[PDB]
Amino acid sequence: ANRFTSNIKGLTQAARNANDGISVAQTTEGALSEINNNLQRIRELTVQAS
Amino acid sequence: TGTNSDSDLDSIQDEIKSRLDEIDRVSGQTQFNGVNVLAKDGSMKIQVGA
Repeated sequence: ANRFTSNIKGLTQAARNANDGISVAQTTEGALSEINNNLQRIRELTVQAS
Repeated sequence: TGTNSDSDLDSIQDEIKSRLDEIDRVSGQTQFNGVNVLAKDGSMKIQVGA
């Protein structure tokens, strides 16, 4: 029972820590959306100025 | 025509010279968007694709 309790607490803590990764990746994709849109805009007036 | 006198020829020459001067004027001075389309030789290309 002691081993199972320790294992369950560890699994719960790891499961809680896991969502940190998806939060970080969501922040990163939100940040790089700016790079995507700005690069597309640069391509836009690059086509314009060609 | 041979019936024209010398003075008539000189008078016609005035109109000829006026037309030549205005031709040179319209050729040199015309421009579009700051570009002398007719005054100087060149080759300008329009990009029509991404």
